[PDB]
Amino acid sequence: MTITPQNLIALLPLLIVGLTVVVVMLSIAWRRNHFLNATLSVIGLNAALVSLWFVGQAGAMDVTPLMRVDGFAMLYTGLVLLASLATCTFAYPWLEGYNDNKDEFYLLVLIAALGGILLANANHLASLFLGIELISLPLFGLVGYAFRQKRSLEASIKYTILSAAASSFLLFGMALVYAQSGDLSFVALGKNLGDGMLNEPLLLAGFGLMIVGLGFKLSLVPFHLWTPDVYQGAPAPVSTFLATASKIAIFGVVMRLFLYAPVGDSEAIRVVLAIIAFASIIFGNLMALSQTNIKRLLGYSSISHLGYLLVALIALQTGEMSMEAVGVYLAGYLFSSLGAFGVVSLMSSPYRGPDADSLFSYRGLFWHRPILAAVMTVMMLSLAGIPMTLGFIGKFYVLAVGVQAHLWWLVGAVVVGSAIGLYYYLRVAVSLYLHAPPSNWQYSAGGIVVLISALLVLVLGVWPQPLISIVRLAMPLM
Amino acid sequence: STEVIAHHWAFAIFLIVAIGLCCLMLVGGWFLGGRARARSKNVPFRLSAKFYLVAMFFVIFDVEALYLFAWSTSIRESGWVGFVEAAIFIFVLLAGLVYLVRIGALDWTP
Amino acid sequence: MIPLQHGLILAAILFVLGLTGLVIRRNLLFMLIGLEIMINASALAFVVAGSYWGQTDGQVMYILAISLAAAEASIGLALLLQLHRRRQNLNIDSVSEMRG
Amino acid sequence: MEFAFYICGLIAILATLRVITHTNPVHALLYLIISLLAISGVFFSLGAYFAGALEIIVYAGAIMVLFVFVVMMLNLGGSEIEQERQWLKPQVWIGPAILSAIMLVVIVYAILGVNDQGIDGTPISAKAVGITLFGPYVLAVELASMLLLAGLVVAFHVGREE
Amino acid sequence: NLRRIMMPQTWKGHPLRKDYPARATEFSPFELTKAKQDLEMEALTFKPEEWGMKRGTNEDFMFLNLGPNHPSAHGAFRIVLQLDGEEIVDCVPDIGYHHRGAEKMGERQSWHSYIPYTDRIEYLGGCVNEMPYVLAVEKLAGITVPDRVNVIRVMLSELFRINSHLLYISTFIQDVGAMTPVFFAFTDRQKIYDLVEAITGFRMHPAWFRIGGVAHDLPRGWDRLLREFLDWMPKRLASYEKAALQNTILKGRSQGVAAYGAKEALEWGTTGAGLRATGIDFDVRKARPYSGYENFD
Amino acid sequence: WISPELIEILLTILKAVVILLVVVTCGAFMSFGERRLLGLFQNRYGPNRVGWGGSLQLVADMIKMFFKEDWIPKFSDRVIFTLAPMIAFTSLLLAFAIVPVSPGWVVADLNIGILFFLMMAGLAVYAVLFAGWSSNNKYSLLGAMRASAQTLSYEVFLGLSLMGVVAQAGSFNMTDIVNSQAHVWNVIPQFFGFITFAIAGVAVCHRHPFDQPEAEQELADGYHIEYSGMKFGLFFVGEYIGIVTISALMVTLFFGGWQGPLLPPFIWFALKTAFFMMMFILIRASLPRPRYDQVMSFGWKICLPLTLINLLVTAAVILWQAQ
Ligand SMILES: CCCCCCCCCCCCCCCCCC(=O)OC[C@H](COP(=O)(O)OCCN)OC(=O)CCCCCCCCCCCCCCCCC
Ligand SMILES: CCCCCCCCCCCCCCCCCC(=O)OC[C@H](COP(=O)(O)OCCN)OC(=O)CCCCCCCCCCCCCCCCC
Ligand SMILES: CCCCCCCCCCCCCCCCCC(=O)OC[C@H](COP(=O)(O)OCCN)OC(=O)CCCCCCCCCCCCCCCCC
Ligand SMILES: CCCCCCCCCCCCCCCCCC(=O)OC[C@H](COP(=O)(O)OCCN)OC(=O)CCCCCCCCCCCCCCCCC
Ligand SMILES: CCCCCCCCCCCCCCCCCCCC
Ligand SMILES: CCCCCCCCCCCCCCCCCCCC
Ligand SMILES: CCCCCCCCCCCCCC
Repeated sequence: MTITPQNLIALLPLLIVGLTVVVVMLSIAWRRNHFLNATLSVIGLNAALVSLWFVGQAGAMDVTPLMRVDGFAMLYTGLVLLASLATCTFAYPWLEGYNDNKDEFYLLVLIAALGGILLANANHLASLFLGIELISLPLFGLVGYAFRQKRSLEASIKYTILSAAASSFLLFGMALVYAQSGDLSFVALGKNLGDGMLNEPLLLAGFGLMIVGLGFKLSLVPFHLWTPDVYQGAPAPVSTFLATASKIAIFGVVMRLFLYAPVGDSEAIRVVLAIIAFASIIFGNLMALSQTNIKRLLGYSSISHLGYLLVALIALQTGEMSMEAVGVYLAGYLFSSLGAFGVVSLMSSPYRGPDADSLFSYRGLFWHRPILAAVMTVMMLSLAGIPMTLGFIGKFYVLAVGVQAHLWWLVGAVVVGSAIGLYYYLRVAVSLYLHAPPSNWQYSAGGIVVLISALLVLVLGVWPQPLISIVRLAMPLM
Repeated sequence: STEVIAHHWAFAIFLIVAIGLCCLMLVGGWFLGGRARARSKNVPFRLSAKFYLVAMFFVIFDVEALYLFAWSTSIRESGWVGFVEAAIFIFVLLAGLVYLVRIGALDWTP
Repeated sequence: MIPLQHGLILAAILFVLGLTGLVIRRNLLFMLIGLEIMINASALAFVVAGSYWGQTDGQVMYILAISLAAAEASIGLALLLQLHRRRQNLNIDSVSEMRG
Repeated sequence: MEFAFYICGLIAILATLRVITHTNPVHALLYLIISLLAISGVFFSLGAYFAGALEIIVYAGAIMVLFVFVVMMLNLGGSEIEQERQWLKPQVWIGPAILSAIMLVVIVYAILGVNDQGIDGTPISAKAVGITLFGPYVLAVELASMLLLAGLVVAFHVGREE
Repeated sequence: NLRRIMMPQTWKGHPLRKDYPARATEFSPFELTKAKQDLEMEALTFKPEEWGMKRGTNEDFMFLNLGPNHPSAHGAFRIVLQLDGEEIVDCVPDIGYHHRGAEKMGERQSWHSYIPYTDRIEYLGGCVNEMPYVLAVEKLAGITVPDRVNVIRVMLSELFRINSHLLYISTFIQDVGAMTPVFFAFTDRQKIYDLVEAITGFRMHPAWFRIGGVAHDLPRGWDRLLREFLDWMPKRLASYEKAALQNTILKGRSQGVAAYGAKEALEWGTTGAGLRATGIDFDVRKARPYSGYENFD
Repeated sequence: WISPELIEILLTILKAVVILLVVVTCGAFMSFGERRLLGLFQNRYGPNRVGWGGSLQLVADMIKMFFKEDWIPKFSDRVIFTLAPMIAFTSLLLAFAIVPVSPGWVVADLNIGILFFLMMAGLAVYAVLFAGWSSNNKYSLLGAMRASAQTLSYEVFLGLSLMGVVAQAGSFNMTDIVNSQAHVWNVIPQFFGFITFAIAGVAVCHRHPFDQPEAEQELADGYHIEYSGMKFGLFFVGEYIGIVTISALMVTLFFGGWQGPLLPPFIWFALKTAFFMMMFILIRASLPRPRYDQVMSFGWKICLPLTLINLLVTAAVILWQAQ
């Protein structure tokens, strides 16, 4: 299919982020200016976020065989852009202490955001593969941005090797699926079968290898072991981006693939994903019980929260509000992770060497940084699914979706993992208030971002109806 | 068609005879001529990162070159739309090249 | 008159050989070499599938695959050079200080 | 046409097996180059002419040139890890070999149950690939330019000398 | 770092002392074998400290030795370079590989029989090399040469100066990369050699100047050969200029390369064209005129 | 065994063998002609005593290099050391395998064509790298690394310089490229493509002024310095065969191939190819050698953008006249 002017209007955040990449790179070629290039990057990301309004006015349409733009794509584009803007905001005071080149960071963040937007709009195996790669490779650079530090270099090496392995797994699975199906469009994956022959062995094997790649990308058990090391070793704004934008974009494209593919309602794939979700919830909660590192603990937490999201994924064809539950949960998880990782980033700013990630460094945070401690305890309550937080609204959505589809093993897993999470999240939040032995407007902007995240988490925990109505508006093509 | 199979046979014989020809000259060079020994006959008569940078730039720009190779053989039936797409591709290419030159990535001399 | 199963089997054999080389080799260069083998095998599988269906999409996916392979090889070799600079040793077991 | 396919596939398999077990890195890269040439021959036997041309031009002419370049720069000689031959010890490779054999058996069993009319080997030209690339796959082309730009920026940031 | 510069480091004695024997000692294959072994393990046991080098092997610099591999008629010598990648951070030249003991031979030959040795001090110079020696001997003897001797010696000196300059310019062009003008410049050198062979009987080392004059009178017909060379030369020189010295690749290879000013030239004893390129007008033929050079425009 | 198809099969095989033998002998006798033409350019004679006009000088060199003692360094890696001259010969020989020298006289009428030439060029840079590393000489290794980086800096735009001709022809096939030059030769519209292809073809053949073993002789860092006998002869003859192949490719891509008004088509092809071979000699005789960084900066900063702009302008012109 060709590209029309209305298709170009539906292309608007992708085009704006690409133009921002080109403009920022040419500005770096002109002169290395940290403030100017950071400002140009955040201006481009804000312009894409604003142009989402024109995208919504355009309507839902297919842009080439590769992409389909609807309310679903708009919501995930907005989430990716919000995470990228927060990542740049946290990146500037951290990069102020960086002695080497700082301007390439925003270029890499912009290209990764471009990959996130592509994954939001992806309707095709080609676009899914390209969006995953377009997220991953800038993250190879960003995780090892402070490559003189041994932890950042080790995290970069681990992430690069394992993501290349997962990409080869995903591409081999895509090739097997294409060999069975003869079409790489999402709606055709299983369409050429009938009379109860959906469980074609090559199609299932291809989807299993794609599950290997995607479950690496979503930190799902047993493709999860990279998560605490890469989360700890990466720079703290990079950890923010990797926790929010990459996970949200990859889960959104997984949502769309399982909604559109006729093989998505196969019972074998459903049982395999149920096993993966159960193991992810239980394992991610259990491994975070005895973590003295806040970044590793947040990595195991991310494993458990993606397990809850996968539980919502399993009831996609059974129930009616699986996509709405996923949208509400992902908005709440984005805000909670933005606040927690942003407090970590502000505590590690400016960059001086090793990250401030020990729990002893956050012991007694209230006595010198009271606002940051209040934000961090709000986020620990939100990630525990405590009421008057948006995390509880997401957990309630997950539980309702599981109860409707009679996924009782998954519901019990969510309850048990919630209790374990209660233990370690409360441990962090109350260690904030114990007793233990900046000065520029960009650091204040980062503090304002984490404060706004805390206020949004509390307000939408008490009053979740605006977020619920927004997510219900953002519906894909049936 | 017998013309294409004749050309396939001719191509196979060309490759085989060329490889066998260089093998035969190497064998004749090894076999012929006397050999002598000397005491110091056996005696033979850290590179910077710019080497890797140049090879890496070559690899990346060769992949973009393959994209333009695919475009250039089908320009007429891709129309002006394909021209606009390839112009965007080439502009991103030239912006990357300008960025590489301006930051000293392609400056061997200090 | 080439069965699609035979091309897919050849691609799978190359893929598992590359995965074996990725697992059993401590040296980071041989890990990257195994990664190149696996991504080349997946690209071959896409080419076989595209040739079976008479479509250009297999070769287009091959093109995207080798673009990924080139960029990933570039990044992995840069990281290998950094590891050799800061460690004088390419043993991947040495980069293990983050655990638990 | 199938003669070339089976012999090139066998050569690629054997060369890859020599790659993953070899000690000398330059020799291993040479066997990898041989396997890529054989894979290009496989591509040409299937009618994917552009894929085979790019297999030698880009994979066996750029990427492995970069690998060879890095190996020659590092001056890899009598390395301690190289001298040990730990991967040749049965207790090291017997586990991963069984794991890969199990994965191969499962994938082959899935492969053998698919519908197969055979590949006719009708040549899909580079012109048709170029038409498809700048038609339905335009966004793939532009975002692949962005992907390789990201690889360029990352590799320059990491692989600098300073 | 006060080390030997002419003799090898494992040399016994000081040859210019009056009790050191001038003549060659008996050759021995054993010492040749030993010095070959020192050459073979010179790189293996190289330490920067004995050469005056420092801060090497930082562990980023390399030490690289140059040898007798580019013989552009200058001779054999070594340079050890300390390199940061491609950049020279320090280098010392290793010389004395062309040491002939010429001053010691000056104590070994008569005043007359030393003139051929003066010829081989700077072997592209010939009678130019002969001139200061015979002038200094004539100062010792109290000899004032007549005007014809002065003009003949000036003419021979200028012919050999043109010969040496032709070799220098052509070899510079060859070193830059243009391999053609050396053939033509050596043809011009052959025209000079036609005149020099006719006058002195020899090509490169004429040994023709004498204490008190020159060895013979000018042969009849010298002016014809001089006129032929003076007609031949200017078109060839203009052709070399246009073909090579005005090429922008040669200019980009040579302009701004190894630049120094007047102070650096003065502090290192640089003379000739290297000194005068810094703007210092110091030529001996004008500042301290000799051999009747003051009568020439 | 009497059938027209079988007779045509041996006719095509015999034509391919004739093309191969003529190309190899033309490369060797062009080493000899390089000596003679440098003599012509430098007001001298060159070799004119061994045979009539020096015509047996090549045979004397071949006998001398055959009966020179075969030497492999003991600390060298034998397989790679032996393999590098084989690639330096065969890469540009098989690149010639696509060149149509006359209507009906072609070895392989491939659908890829200059793509096959690009494949062969990549294998040629492998020959240089292998020769440098296998000699177990760190100077040869450094010189081969510099030569290979130069070769990559020009191979990065070699194919892009050919893409304007490909775009005008609308095909990768070499005979279609010739037939598209039936009215106007490609040197007029693809002039910048012609000059960039000529520069890149000289550079990938390691000819002056891109010859690394002659560029830096004081460092003694040439990657040929451990080769001797028939392996050095393989390097020499492969370099001259590469010059012949690059000249023939330039003739068939920018100068109409075999097309001409009066003479037979092979006569026109041979005359144009011999003219470009002679221009290779004159380039060697006349131009000085730029610095290494200057050469690579010229390749990256000037020639590659020129090829990209030339391709874009060629496409705009082609679509403009496509009414
Ligand atoms: C310093 C500079 C600062 C600049 C400002 C930065 C912050 C503010 C950013 C504002 C972004 C605005 C985006 C607006 C998107 C919706 C636009 C719109 O009009 O949507 C309406 C459309 C359905 O309505 P209608 O127009 O009738 O549809 C016709 C098409 N069939 O609706 C749709 O089709 C779908 C509607 C929902 C799509 C998702 C919403 C956008 C992304 C939100 C991400 C965050 C969500 C979670 C937080 C919510 C908090 C309340
Ligand atoms: C020391 C030895 C190392 C190894 C050297 C090589 C080993 C093998 C030698 C024997 C080769 C036998 C002949 C191969 C087949 C030739 C014919 C052929 O390829 O035909 C297929 C195809 C036809 O295309 P076309 O004419 O357009 O037809 C359209 C529809 N019929 O045409 C094509 O598909 C053309 C494209 C493929 C051409 C491949 C040519 C060889 C490539 C490898 C070069 C190796 C160089 C030396 C080693 C490098 C370093 C290892
Ligand atoms: C001889 C016994 C074995 C000896 C040791 C191994 C030597 C090398 C063996 C592999 C290479 C040669 C394989 C045989 C090719 C013979 C030609 C052939 O099969 O042609 C058929 C077909 C022609 O094309 P098409 O138009 O489709 O015709 C179909 C029939 N009308 O052809 C095609 O479609 C494709 C033609 C082949 C592809 C091009 C050549 C690829 C060469 C890859 C070499 C890899 C490295 C080898 C290293 C060897 C040493 C380890
Ligand atoms: C059959 C094969 C031959 C076919 C004939 C046509 C093609 C010839 C191919 C020859 C290739 C040689 C390439 C040489 C490139 C040199 C570029 C370079 O680095 O030049 C450096 C020089 C100065 O650079 P800069 O940085 O300014 O230095 C200042 C520092 N002091 O910068 C300069 O001097 C600027 C100009 C550089 C050279 C421009 C290109 C000249 C190409 C050669 C002349 C060809 C003329 C036509 C021949 C007849 C054709 C029928
Ligand atoms: C210094 C630490 C080195 C760690 C090496 C890790 C190697 C792992 C090898 C795993 C082998 C698995 C063998 C098959 C297991 C059973 C089948 C799969 C599970 C059902
Ligand atoms: C440098 C030139 C290399 C050429 C290699 C191939 C030579 C092939 C010779 C073919 C001769 C016959 C051509 C067809 C007939 C037309 C010409 C007749 C008179 C020769
Ligand atoms: C660790 C979590 C344990 C949860 C146990 C849930 C058991 C559900 C059993 C459902 C049986 C349904 C029979 C029809």
